[PDB]
Amino acid sequence: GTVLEISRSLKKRMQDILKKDNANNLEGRPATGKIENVEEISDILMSKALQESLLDEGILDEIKGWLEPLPDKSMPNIKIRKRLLDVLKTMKIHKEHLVTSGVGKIVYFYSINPKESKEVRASAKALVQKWTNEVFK
Amino acid sequence: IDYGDRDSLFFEIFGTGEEYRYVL
Repeated sequence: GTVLEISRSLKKRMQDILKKDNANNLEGRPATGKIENVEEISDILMSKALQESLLDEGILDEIKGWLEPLPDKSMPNIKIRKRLLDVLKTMKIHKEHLVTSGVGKIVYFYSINPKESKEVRASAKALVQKWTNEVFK
Repeated sequence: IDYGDRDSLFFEIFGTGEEYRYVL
């Protein structure tokens, strides 16, 4: 029904933007899709009514992708890093969501990355500490 | 608590910090 159609549409939108930015990074063309769309998409990802459908449809995979390094090893613009970590903090994420998505692995990297801003590192650390609770029930 | 088993679940989730080391 409608809530699944909405969530699947948003998932595809995030996938398409990621693929295009990654292709453009390899090609040497501007890779501005994430930055141009992050505010809008992040607002939708915050919807409490959409949340469970989004998690059920594997949206953590696309969030992880958007936080991951570009093909040339560079990181996404810090505005993306900050806003997506803010999104993740708001979601009721449980063990099964984390195991299937692996989003913990990129957030873990943010928490230890020496190049990262102190603020983003601290945000990631807090998110790792929150999700560590899912290990202990 | 069996901490060995908790650690194994911790690794399923967070891996071992190696995943993106290539970046540095």
